[PDB]
Amino acid sequence: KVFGRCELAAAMKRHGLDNYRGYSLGNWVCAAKFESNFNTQATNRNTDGSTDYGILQINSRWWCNDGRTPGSRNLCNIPCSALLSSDITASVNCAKKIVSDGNGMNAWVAWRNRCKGTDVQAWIRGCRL
Ligand SMILES: [Ca+2]
Repeated sequence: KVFGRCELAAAMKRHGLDNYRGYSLGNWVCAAKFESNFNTQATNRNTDGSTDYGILQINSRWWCNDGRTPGSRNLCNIPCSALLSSDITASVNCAKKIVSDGNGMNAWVAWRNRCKGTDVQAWIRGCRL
């Protein structure tokens, strides 16, 4: 499914993401656009053989079982496939757990490099939230 900016924003808000662990909605939309361009199916390798899945590019090295990732754990006790459905719910649940890992949203390379410390609310905006 490829979301537009606002569609995902409402979706993320509906799912409880504006200010989950103090991260406003704009943070969650920002990071998705740069992790996955809002493509719920987006997948990417990682140089270590792990794989990033879904709207927030959630990594099989730790967080989901894709059955083919060396030194990997399945901390969200979910198959990486579940992060790809047009339903963002699996992705949101794992990322709620990921952000409470104590690293916060720095879990997301793109959020840290391209969202952190910017006016993130410019991502929701003009959106019928
Ligand atoms: Ca934090």
